[PDB]
Amino acid sequence: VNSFSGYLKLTDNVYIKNADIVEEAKKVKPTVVVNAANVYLKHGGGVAGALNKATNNAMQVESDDYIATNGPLKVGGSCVLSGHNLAKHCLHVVGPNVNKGEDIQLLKSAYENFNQHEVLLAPLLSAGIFGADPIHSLRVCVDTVRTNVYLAVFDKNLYDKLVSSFL
Ligand SMILES: O[C@@]1(CNc2ncnc3[nH]ccc23)CCCSC1
Ligand SMILES: [Cl-]
Repeated sequence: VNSFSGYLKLTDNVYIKNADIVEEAKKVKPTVVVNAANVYLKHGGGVAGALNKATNNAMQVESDDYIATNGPLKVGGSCVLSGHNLAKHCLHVVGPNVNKGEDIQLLKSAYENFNQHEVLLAPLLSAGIFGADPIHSLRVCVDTVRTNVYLAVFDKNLYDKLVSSFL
């Protein structure tokens, strides 16, 4: 039993809710919140921009030190950093950005990072400003993640379509 509330159950381990991931994380304080990161951990917009703003830019400061030490992530890769005031940990995961021409096949590799964590609060990878089809992202999530994932979908209209079209 966990403290996630109000989700629809899609499978044994995948759940979904119309919610602002920032407001969700502040309420639940999950062990792991997933950020929709880029390889430079530059959290300018989208989910990343919103999560960073909620940390008062502390996420960005920590991320800049991480990059200065380690260099960029790989597309499909991840790193674990602090969750600041939102969660214990933030798993920064880089899905392919279609608007940069990145290979959508890497979306499965991106979701594989979730399997290293027993429970996660997460957005749909490569959705929104990363330009992939969110129905596809949900399919890849369900077919790749085996740990317990609670998906927050900000847009109510998109949330309704994801449920009604789910196979
Ligand atoms: O959910 C999205 C990604 N974007 C966000 N998700 C959750 N919380 C958020 N807060 C700010 C942005 C944001 C992908 C599925 C279709 S709708 C957009
Ligand atoms: Cl977005």
